[PDB]
Amino acid sequence: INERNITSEMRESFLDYAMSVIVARALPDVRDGLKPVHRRILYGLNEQGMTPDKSYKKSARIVGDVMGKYHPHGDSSIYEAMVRMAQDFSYRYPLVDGQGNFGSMDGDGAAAMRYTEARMTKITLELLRDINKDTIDFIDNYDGNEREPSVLPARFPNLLANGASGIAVGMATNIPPHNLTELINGVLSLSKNPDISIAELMEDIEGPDFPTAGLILGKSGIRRAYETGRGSIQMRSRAVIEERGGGRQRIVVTEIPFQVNKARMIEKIAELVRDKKIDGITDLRDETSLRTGVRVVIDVRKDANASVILNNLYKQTPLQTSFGVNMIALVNGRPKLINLKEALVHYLEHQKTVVRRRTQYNLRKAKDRAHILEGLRIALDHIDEIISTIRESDTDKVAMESLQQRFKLSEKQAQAILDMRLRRLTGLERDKIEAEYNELLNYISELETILADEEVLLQLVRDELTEIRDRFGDDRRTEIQLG
Amino acid sequence: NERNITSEMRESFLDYAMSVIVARALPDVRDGLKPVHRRILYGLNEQGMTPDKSYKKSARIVGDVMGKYHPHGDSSIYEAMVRMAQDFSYRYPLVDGQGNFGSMDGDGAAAMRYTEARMTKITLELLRDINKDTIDFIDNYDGNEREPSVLPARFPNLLANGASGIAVGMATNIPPHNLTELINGVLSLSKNPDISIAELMEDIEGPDFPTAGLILGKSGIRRAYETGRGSIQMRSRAVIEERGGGRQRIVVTEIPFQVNKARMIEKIAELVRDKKIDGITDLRDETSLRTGVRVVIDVRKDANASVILNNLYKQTPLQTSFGVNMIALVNGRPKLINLKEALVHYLEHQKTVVRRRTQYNLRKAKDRAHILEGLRIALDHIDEIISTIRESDTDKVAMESLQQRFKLSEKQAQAILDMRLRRLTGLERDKIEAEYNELLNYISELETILADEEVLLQLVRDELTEIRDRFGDDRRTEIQL
Amino acid sequence: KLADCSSKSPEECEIFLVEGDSAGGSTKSGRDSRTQAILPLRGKILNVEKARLDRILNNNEIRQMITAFGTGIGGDFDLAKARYHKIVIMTDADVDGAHIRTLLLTFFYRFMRPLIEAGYVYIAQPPTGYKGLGEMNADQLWETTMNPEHRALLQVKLEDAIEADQTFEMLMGDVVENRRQFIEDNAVY
Amino acid sequence: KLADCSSKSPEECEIFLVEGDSAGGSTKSGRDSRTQAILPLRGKILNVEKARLDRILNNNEIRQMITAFGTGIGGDFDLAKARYHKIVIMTDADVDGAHIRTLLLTFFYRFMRPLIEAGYVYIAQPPTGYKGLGEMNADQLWETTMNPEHRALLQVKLEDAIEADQTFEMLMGDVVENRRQFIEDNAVY
DNA sequence: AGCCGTAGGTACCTACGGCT
DNA sequence: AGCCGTAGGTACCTACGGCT
Ligand SMILES: NC[C@H](Oc1noc2ccc(-c3ccccc3Cl)cc12)c1ccccc1
Ligand SMILES: [Cl-]
Ligand SMILES: [Mn+2]
Ligand SMILES: [Mn+2]
Repeated sequence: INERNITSEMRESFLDYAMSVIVARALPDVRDGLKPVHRRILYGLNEQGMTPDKSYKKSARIVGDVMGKYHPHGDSSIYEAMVRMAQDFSYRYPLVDGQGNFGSMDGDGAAAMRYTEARMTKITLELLRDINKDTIDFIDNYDGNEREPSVLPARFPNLLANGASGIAVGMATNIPPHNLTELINGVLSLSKNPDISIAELMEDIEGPDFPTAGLILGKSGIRRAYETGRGSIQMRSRAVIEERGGGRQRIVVTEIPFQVNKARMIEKIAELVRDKKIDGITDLRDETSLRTGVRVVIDVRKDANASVILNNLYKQTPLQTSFGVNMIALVNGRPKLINLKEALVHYLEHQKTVVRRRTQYNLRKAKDRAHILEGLRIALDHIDEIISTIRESDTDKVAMESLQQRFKLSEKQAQAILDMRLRRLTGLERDKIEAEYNELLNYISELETILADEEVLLQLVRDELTEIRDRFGDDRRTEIQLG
Repeated sequence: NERNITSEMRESFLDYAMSVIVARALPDVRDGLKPVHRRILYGLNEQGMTPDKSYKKSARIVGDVMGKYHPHGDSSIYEAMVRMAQDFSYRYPLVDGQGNFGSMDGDGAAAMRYTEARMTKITLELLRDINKDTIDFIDNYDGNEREPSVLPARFPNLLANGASGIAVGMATNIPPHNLTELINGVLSLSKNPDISIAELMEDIEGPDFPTAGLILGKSGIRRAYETGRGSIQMRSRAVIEERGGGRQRIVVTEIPFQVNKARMIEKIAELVRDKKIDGITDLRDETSLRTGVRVVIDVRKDANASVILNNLYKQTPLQTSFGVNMIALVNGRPKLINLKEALVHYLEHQKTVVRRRTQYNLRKAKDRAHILEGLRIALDHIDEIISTIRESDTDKVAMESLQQRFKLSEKQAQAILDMRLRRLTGLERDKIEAEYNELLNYISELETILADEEVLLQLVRDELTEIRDRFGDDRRTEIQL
Repeated sequence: KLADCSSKSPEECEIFLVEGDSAGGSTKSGRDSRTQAILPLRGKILNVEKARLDRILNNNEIRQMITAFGTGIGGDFDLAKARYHKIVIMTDADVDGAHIRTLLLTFFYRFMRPLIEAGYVYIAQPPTGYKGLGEMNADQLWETTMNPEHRALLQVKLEDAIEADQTFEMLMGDVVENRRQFIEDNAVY
Repeated sequence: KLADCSSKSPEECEIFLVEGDSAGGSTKSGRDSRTQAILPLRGKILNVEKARLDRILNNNEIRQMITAFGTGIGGDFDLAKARYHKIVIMTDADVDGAHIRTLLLTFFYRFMRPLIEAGYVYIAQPPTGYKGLGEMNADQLWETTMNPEHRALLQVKLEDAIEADQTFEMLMGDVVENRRQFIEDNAVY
């Protein structure tokens, strides 16, 4: 037992590492669109009551809390993950609301974690909604001292909405973000027809929708990626040609491809010009400002053909760039290449499970409460005898037993009565009990209706999705040109 | 607008300088702490990071402190916290560390991500009674929190752990001392306001470094305690011993305070290499956790080992001085203080702490007695109580009727309305009565204390003596005549 | 590690010396990149009243400012080579931002005195309170501190130059006792 | 970065390669400095099965191990010049410690194969309950992992060298598909 | 000289896969 | 190429006073 064969060691050690990176680091879960680190951050913000109504917390406190309770890795891993969730040029639907320098398109990092502050965005409440109603399974944290969610309720389709990118071991994932109104329309369409095809779903979901806008060239790359989960999609900057006077022209770029560093793209153009690999450029300036948005200007030599220069720039610089779609996510605790319809089907299955479990928990909680009110009413109807029983009893134990035998109360009912405070004996309280009881019986019935009919439950899912669509859905930003 | 450059320099510099003196670099004479240390310990308290509870991740502790109390870089905070855990830096360590917290070789601690910390047992004594109105709270930097202006400091931590700080226009350098000696000194002063420095030194013989070693002579100590300034000569503990074949070696087992061991060895090695010292054939650090500090210097056969050793004292940190410069905040203002002054301000603080604790405890006992007198009334007239509550439509009406019908205060009425039915069992009834009876005796004891200055001062003595008996230990540094 | 502006006309250009790499980032987003340059400093910079000339001229921070200003130093100083007509010191509104500001003024006074005399040296005024530059948003740094329409600058005026020498020597020089006496006299603890 | 031992007798000397600068400091206090040397590694080290010799030999970590071992590499390897007759791999008991261990063994396999064949290469076994090396006390690291009286080292034995080549090439080489197929096949495990 | 201890600090090796 | 994003990362500038 003190000797180890090198082949065995390599095989065991490697496979421990590889499997861990696939299931527990680099790939998102198809159900909520999250990687372990992101899930721990959001759950931490939840568990710290860092909601949108409450004010910002110091990043270092947020991060320290997360690394200690849920994420036993370096803080920079955590803080960088949290930063990207706050950037409107990385996240189509930002999950974190930042206070401070949270970075720019130039690949300027955020301010250090001691400078910055953060909370949930409003949409993030939708990812966490119902987490405390037995909707999702909790698990032990890394050290056994805490509980952490294995998946979030994810009341909107966050995998496709914000997209994912991860290098794992043995594969990677690259899923572009999408428009929320489109996604939800597609889930609705699918819910009404299990046999919907990719072509029909694409009547709702036309293509990715980058936070950074821009153009996509043609539907062919989109189509292949949604049918097979793999595809190349050509993203192009929004550029125009315009006059600058004395009969000279310039190209003006105001939107650039997703995940392209603006500063570095400019450098590449500058280098092309310097090394004479492009003809006709006289000047290159970044006129971007917080006031006017992205504005890059490329001056053209008098009488040069600006359209030819621009075509060259797309060919020779990140001004046009591809997004290689490779939709690998979490399907039952494993990395799986999935097409568009599969991603939506796993999402809708998760929603059905969430809403069913929510309904069941609410039903249990309502019946337990009814049960307590049935005892409280008995107690108030016999209050003198109740008090006298308690006064004659030496101990809690004795009082519990007497109350249970004399008035047919359960253990829980007896406990509730012994816990009653004296102010609950005022005159309106008897009627308050009766009020609450009558609504609760009504509520119980409504819940039971839902658990009885698959169709009623499914409509409830549709209704909640539609409400989310109306509150948060927005306009498409990326233009897909039939080029 | 226009700003004169002389005015700006004058105002801006004085803003900075003042801040560094009163709010960064100098300890408070009352609890021995600089802002950063105070905030760390207070944070550990506020997180219930006590000795009985298991350690917390350093980064959580530090992130908490930086956010609530200390708006500075976390390396400032973490490094300060690290030192408080090192038994070669703190005569009485304030932090109990889990993980690599550094060594005498000037190895840093492990990163904040890896390490964990709580209070030591003695730190409980610095914090004890902080939540009984003993010390003044103030608003934190941003107005969102409360922080202590000073800690209760139930032992004399300034002199016990000492301090060093570079400020602006002044610095401070106070060596650590032995706790048993200090507390005996405070006790002697409490019995005689007019005690001299010479008499105090019958209790307090001199500094007592965590790292032991020797001090040469009483005369630097004497000057420092009388004036607050003085130079003190420190030496390593070294002996000459045979290694056989008629050869000898020097063995060092204790080195001067704040000397980096690895660095001192390199200095010796360099002296040997550059031929500035004669007779050394070998130099090894045989230090271990198991055998403690052990540095061996082999001597060339027939060379005089005593002469070599005397040379090493002349040419290496093997002998080192501690320049005493006792500057602390007294009343928020910086001040060079002698030993008696340091102890006088500490004893004043203790009297104030114990008096305020006694007054708080008294108010809290009387409030609680008053509530129990209402519960007793309610139990004595329970049927009527229930009748009055049932006749009332609302909480407000019940409150009013209970107050008018049983001559109860608002607080008493609220407490009765809050009482649960399980409080009417026999065992619960007896508890209320027994708590009242204990509380009346407690109140009486408290009143005795606030009535007699001598009794209160004796209480301070008694508590100090308890701390002396629990935490006092042996002198480590030898003062040679 | 300078982020320069577009315009080459020193007369309409401003360079902001910002405390801290973190505040640095924010100010580059917020600024007008046409007329506003940003030079971030790590933290405390050399005290030139206490250093040797060799050390001063070898110091990275100092070298970067000299290059950025383009005027040369000491004897070789030429006001007409100045690359910006506004050098704006922008530090945290706290006691360490104060210190950094004294360090910078000492540098200008001892090595580029005419820049002060010419009225090219300014102090920005970020919002006062607990929040430092590193914690502020890019747009808010623009609105309050960098925007010509709303910002409040202080121009640095030299008045009595004998008084300035004695002041710089007392506060920043190597004689600790004169510094300590100034603190005690003007302290208001 | 090497903390070497006293004895120059390679037969009784051991060098520990410890994951992390933090864990490295701990093991220097805890060790027996007569017979035990310590060499800390920043983190993930170069994968030599994927990198070319120029990059390998320019890598600081690799250079330090080569110098420390004293045996030279590849063709020029001399077992007799080994400075330690125990090279012990000491990583965290977690998935990243596992990976570091694979990176190390790949390096020894491809550049110092005879060191394995001679039985000089071992794997330390720190306490497996969730904690990394950076969180242990010096005495703890000593008692469990470094003390010859109580420690359980595994000697790394090479058995079938054809099978070892294929293993190193499949897990650590450039061809992803072979790696992916291995993970899929053994994932149940 | 250059250390000491609280402050304003910092830049950059590695694995991993896909790009096609 | 080298970059995408989570992982195992880290050196070394300065101020300030008093001692050597
Ligand atoms: N779906 C076919 C194939 O699955 C796997 N490829 O590599 C794997 C590595 C591991 C596991 C696994 C098995 C069980 C437990 C934990 C793990 Cl992570 C499954 C796969 C695939 C092909 C292409 C892309 C993605 C996936
Ligand atoms: Cl002798
Ligand atoms: Mn600041
Ligand atoms: Mn680890």
